[PDB]
Amino acid sequence: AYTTFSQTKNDQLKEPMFFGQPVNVARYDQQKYDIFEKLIEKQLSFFWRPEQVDVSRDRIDYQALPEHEKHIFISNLKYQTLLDSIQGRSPNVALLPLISIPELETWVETWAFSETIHSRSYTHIIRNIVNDPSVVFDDIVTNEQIQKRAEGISSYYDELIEMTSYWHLLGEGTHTVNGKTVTVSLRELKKKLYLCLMSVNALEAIRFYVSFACSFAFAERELMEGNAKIIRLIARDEALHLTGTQHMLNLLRSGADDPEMAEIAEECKQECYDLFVQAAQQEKDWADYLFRDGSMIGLNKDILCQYVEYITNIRMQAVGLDLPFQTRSNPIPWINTWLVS
Amino acid sequence: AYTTFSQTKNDQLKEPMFFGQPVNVARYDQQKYDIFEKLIEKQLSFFWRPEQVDVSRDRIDYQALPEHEKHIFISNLKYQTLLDSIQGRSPNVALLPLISIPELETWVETWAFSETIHSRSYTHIIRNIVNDPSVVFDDIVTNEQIQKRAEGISSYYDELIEMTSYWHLLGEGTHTVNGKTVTVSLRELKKKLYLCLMSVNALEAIRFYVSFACSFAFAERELMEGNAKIIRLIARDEALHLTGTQHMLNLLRSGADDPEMAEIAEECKQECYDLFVQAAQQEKDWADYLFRDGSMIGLNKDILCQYVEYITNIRMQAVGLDLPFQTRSNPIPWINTWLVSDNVQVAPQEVEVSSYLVGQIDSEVDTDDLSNFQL
Amino acid sequence: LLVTKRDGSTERINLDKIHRVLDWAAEGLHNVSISQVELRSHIQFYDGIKTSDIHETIIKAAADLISRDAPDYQYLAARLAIFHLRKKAYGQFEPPALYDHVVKMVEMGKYDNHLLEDYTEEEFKQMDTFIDHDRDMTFSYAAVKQLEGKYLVQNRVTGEIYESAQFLYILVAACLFSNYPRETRLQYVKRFYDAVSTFKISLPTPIMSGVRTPTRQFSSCVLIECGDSLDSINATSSAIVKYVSQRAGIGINAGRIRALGSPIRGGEAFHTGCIPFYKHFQTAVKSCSQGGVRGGAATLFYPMWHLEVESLLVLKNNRGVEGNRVRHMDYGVQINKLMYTRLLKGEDITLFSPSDVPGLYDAFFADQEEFERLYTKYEKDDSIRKQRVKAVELFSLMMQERASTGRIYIQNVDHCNTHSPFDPAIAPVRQSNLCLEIALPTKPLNDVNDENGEIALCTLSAFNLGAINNLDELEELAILAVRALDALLDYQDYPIPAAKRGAMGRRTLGIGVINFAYYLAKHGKRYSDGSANNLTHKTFEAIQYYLLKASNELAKEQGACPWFNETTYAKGILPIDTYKKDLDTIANEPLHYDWEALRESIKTHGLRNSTLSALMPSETSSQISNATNGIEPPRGYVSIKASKDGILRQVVPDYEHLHDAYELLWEMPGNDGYLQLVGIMQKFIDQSISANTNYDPSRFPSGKVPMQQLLKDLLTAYKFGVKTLYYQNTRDGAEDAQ
Amino acid sequence: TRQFSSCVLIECGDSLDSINATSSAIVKYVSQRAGIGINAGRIRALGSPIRGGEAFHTGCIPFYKHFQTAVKSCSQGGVRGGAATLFYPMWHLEVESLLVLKNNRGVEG
Ligand SMILES: Cc1cn([C@H]2C[C@H](O)[C@@H](COP(=O)(O)OP(=O)(O)OP(=O)(O)O)O2)c(=O)[nH]c1=O
Ligand SMILES: Cc1cn([C@H]2C[C@H](O)[C@@H](COP(=O)(O)OP(=O)(O)OP(=O)(O)O)O2)c(=O)[nH]c1=O
Ligand SMILES: Nc1nc2c(ncn2[C@@H]2O[C@H](COP(=O)(O)OP(=O)(O)O)[C@@H](O)[C@H]2O)c(=O)[nH]1
Ligand SMILES: [Mg+2]
Ligand SMILES: [Mg+2]
Repeated sequence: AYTTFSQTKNDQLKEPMFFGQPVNVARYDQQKYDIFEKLIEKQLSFFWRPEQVDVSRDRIDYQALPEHEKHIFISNLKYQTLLDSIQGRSPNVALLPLISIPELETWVETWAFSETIHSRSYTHIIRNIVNDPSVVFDDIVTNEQIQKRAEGISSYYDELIEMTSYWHLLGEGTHTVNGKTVTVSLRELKKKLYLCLMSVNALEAIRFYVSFACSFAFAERELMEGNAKIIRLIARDEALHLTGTQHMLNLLRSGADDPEMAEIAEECKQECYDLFVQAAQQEKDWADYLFRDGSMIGLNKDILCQYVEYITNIRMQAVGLDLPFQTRSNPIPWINTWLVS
Repeated sequence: AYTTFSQTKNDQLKEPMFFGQPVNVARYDQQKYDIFEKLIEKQLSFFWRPEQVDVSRDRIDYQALPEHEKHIFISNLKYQTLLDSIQGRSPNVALLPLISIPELETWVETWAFSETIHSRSYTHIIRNIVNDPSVVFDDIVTNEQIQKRAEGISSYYDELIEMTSYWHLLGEGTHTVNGKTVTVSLRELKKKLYLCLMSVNALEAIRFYVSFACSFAFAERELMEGNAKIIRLIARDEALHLTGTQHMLNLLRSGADDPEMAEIAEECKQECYDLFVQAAQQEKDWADYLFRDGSMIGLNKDILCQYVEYITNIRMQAVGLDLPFQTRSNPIPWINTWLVSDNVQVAPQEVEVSSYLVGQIDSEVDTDDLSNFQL
Repeated sequence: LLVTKRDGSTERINLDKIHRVLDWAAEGLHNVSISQVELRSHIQFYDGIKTSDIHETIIKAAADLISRDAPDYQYLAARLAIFHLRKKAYGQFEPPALYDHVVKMVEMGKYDNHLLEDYTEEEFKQMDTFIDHDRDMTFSYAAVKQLEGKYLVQNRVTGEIYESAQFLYILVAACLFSNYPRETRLQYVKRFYDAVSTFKISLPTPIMSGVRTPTRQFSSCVLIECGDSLDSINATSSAIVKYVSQRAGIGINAGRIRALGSPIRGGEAFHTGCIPFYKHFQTAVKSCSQGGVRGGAATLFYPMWHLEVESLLVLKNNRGVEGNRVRHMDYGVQINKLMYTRLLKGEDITLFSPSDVPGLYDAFFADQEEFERLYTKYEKDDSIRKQRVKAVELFSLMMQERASTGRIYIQNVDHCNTHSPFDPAIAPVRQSNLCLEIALPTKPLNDVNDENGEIALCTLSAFNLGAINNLDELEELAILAVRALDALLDYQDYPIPAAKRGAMGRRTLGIGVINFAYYLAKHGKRYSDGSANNLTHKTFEAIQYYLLKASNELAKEQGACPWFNETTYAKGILPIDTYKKDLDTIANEPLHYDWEALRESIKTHGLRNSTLSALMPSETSSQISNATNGIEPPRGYVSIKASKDGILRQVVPDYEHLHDAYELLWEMPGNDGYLQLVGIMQKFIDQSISANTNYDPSRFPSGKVPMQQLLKDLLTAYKFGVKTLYYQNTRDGAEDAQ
Repeated sequence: TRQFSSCVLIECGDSLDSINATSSAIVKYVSQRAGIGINAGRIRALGSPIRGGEAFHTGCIPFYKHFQTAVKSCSQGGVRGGAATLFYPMWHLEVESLLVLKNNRGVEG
């Protein structure tokens, strides 16, 4: 089942990363994972707030912008706002009952806090440049494109939450409740966990990076410098989160923690690869609809599509999967010199 | 059921505190309640890492103070470390599914992160004054009194997450599982939620303030000064958590969401009185467990018992309940020096000042109004 | 409950003698309850408890009862603690004969033997006739606690108390006036002891705890500069060590080292930033001092046009890996009018490596037109390695860190140069001490103990504006104070030849004032409305003129200072001659005293001490006087002072008669009236002044603090002639009554 | 270049003068891309009075970290980072504390 204070005393350096005895004490001296200790260290180092950046010239430039530029900018902001709302709420409920090491537990907690700060940053950017953030957020919730993306994201998340509640409530085997047949199993639970983690990896590595590329290509023209600074800080925090998740996936799949998990990853490689490719195609279609009134100020669709290709192929080859594209040179070099210095 | 993003649009200004719809995108402009957003801002501006108060003199002071005082200090720190692990882990998984407003859910997440920093701080000021953090942290989990307090607190969280999993999987009403009938009643779920909230209020109200009383009574007598300053920062954040939970459950009980919730408030109010009595008894027993080898200067069984009685009186009166003891005065009147941080003129270049406010400035320069300024 | 002597010999309980002690302590007071003290103290009495704990717990239980309605418990607890001090020291209450005590202490090796070598038994007897032991009752609780925990001659690794405050004062006076003709030195000692034990003059911790003993380093504040070379950095580290070992707070001008990326040794290596060297100085200052009478503190300065300033402005921060943070050394940013105008015009400020631009660094301090010309020329040159940062960005970052960590001090150089007693061309001012309080000229070293370098040592003292009743006692106290401080200047022991050279060649001093809040609130005024400009002008004219006149008398009597030809008091220029003209519109009091006659007198003869006045924070030394810590207003009618010697309650003086006339720090609508008061003070005072700022978000809409208000207060403090800005005390509504 | 630098063996007496000289020597050699070995075992231990009870002594750890921050300064543009080894005797009063100065089980302070 699940509890918040286990009564035993287990060798916390021996328990697997997932699906073990739930933690009872938060301990910092005996670190089983230097990765998930340096991650919380660097994240506590990177703390910030919105109420440090200037946005007045941002507001004036937005007033003095073209209508299609207002459209693309505010729509990209809507996209990332939805993304980080999902990311601010999900990890706690979705993973904290499943974790068996205090290092990873505190890492996930600071991850959730960082996404909370991101969401507050986005609402602060909004309510300083326009007058109706109410309608901005309502068009967020109602807009069918970002809705389509939310479908897949929150579907992975709540599938995982459902299966974990089943496994923490009933046990294992084949069971009957209210006259149905439900067959919980640790193997399928681990499969769903791996798929959800691949989803979080693809999200933190692709969607936000397309959004940051758009905002920075905007700021290159010497407009929206406050947004430039804020999105730089957020790209820093998100690169940190991405490294954390990639190391999590490698420590799971490499067979160092669970050979069961190794075999399950070797089984679900196909689902992971196809999820990555479908996410990338969703990004490029979102870009196609973005460039409805033509193109932005000094760019086209080809450059941004090749950028999405580059980022998704690099993140895929890094996390340990095949390459789904024919790679070429960096199309938008300056972007990689604007996010992490 | 639960989902991390519900597509059904709703005016988040009309949804109840708990049990409403799974929350949509989080926004901080049209806010229903102001107290929780104010607390979010305050705890975003109260940020403090534990490595800012050089305690190098306090290692010496500790390894010089006697054995029973060593015991007192390290026991209080072990107990607080365990309970802040528990209470930095529980709020998330317990109260997060039952939230209908974004300000409240992000206040919950910020509270969990604050408790994470608190546990890191306790571990840090244990890892400094001794050379056997291994044995200290293992006695944490193994020890009997620590274990019994932690169980007394965590039982309610366990029951509440159990019932919430029931209510999110099966549904409302009576249902049969594995050849056995269960009665998932949303009314009993609300009652268990209010009970959990009141237990957490008791915990962050009386217990931790007894512990702070001990660790500050140390530093009244020229010892463990940097540790006292760190626990001063922690007592600040803990008072803020206390006021948060207080306002939350008081708003739930007053009748701002449902008269059935008010009736549940009456019944569970009797129950919570009988719960606070047990909490105070546990703290008294912990006091006479600590102070057996002999008293220190200005702190013993009688004084700490008086403090437990008085703090329970005050927390009850402030949480809208009865008074079980006599409304006597404060036995340790020198704790206001450590809690009230308004008239404390600390002398820097010796001891760090805990009065900064991280990043709480506007930073919108009116460069033209500045240009109208001849030097 | 059996009592236990200090060696194990138990004895039956005896609480009635302790009750008699309490009835003596609480005799002649009001609104107290020895019954309540007994009830609060008779709980922590286990069997066989000692007396060294009975007394401690009864003092604590009778001291935690100070509040805004029974303010005589401070005197109660002070009398109890001084009884305990007499007991622990001399066994009984009756103090011993001064001669017997001093000879026993020189036998122990506690005092200095030159006392017995100079004075005789008859002189010690007639000095014993001077001492007023029953003056001890006049102490406050914080006074006695600070005195015992930090001042009295004591053993550290054991914790034994030897002497009393009366012996402390009489022996400070004796060792101060032992090098004088025997005809009048006894009268000087009697007068100085009366004036220092009546709390008419305060003297800091270094001299107050050092002039009895074989340890001889009485210079409160030390100033060191650091050249651009490893040998100079080693000399700086060695100086820091040798001085913080002897109760001295350091000010390091490290803003001369080249910046990151600058080539080394003719272009074979490459520099690696100044963070390692800052860490090295921090470990030097923090290492060999923690055991002493106090901790080691060192401020570190740099000019804001430094290349790495974008990475050095933060070092005092709270969010960063140790590898790029140094958060136990206060910082100081040096800024001036060219930077200010680059801010106001909203233009870019450039940053150069302060060792790759010739003459620009010393132009920055010496002559502002030279600074302007060189700045523009080097900006135009297109072969240097330079960076470019927007000015609003940089100033907002600086004020952001200043507010976030409280301790990024601000120094306006051009005021320290163009309004000083030193000339800018032959002896400029490039830094200040730890508390941004003084300003003296220095020079970089090459070895630890050479002669081509200078290290500015400055001793301090202050007046008590809460004891004087007119403006002539100030002149008498001035002559006594200058006598004493010059005596110490020649009597010290300098562990470094460079500092000996500097201090003996300039004879610099500092004499400020405390209890200013009680003074200004006994004269029925306030800090906010702006009704004290006239009073400040008057009082500080009196102070500066009396100091200069006493120093001129001393110079006439015993020659001038051996470097007067490098001051700005030889050419005949005075503070009233060179103050900042913008102080005209905010003050209309005329000059009282015969300043032109004093000017011609010092022109003909010269001054003894090249720098007379300087205003000090006076955190610790102002507690024995039960005073207010300088030019700052209190924070509550019962203020809590927090030092490593116990947290202490302190009732603001004459609270029962002035409980409606003060203006606590958290009631002023802002800091503009206080900045104007500080501007006037700075006009009338030779060297820098340590001025704070206050900011309470609860007096602003949306709980914020506007960076516009921060920058406006900074630019006002610059416009009205204030050299430096010390603190950024930030409120936070952490309320929990209980 | 008349500079062929390698190991350097240095001894550190028990005095502020000798410690200043030791730190100066180690920084002056590390600037030459060398590696240091110090006999810092003479520095008296915590609790022993200074100047006959006049002051309290803090221990060996401040001076050890002082030599560390001196040795770690500016050997990054060369061939060898700041490398040093200290020595001390087992019967030193603070050997139970100086034996645990390399593990991560403790705070930087
Ligand atoms: C004086 C002093 C010494 N020390 C330590 C550092 C040195 O390792 C050690 C020796 O210093 P020494 O230079 O030998 O001082 P000392 O000779 O005056 O001391 P003593 O009279 O006892 O012989 O003392 C401090 O840490 N701080 C101080 O202020
Ligand atoms: C030798 C050396 C110096 N430095 C830095 C530290 C000093 O603050 C600064 C000055 O070194 P210097 O001792 O002045 O070197 P130098 O005089 O031989 O070189 P130059 O003639 O060009 O002035 O260089 C390093 O960072 N690494 C090194 O290896
Ligand atoms: N090392 C060190 N120096 C100090 C400390 N307090 C003050 N100083 C120095 O002493 C000077 C005057 O300080 P002041 O507040 O007057 O100290 P006080 O007179 O003893 O109360 C300042 O310029 C500081 O440089 C301290 O705690 N440690
Ligand atoms: Mg050089
Ligand atoms: Mg010696």
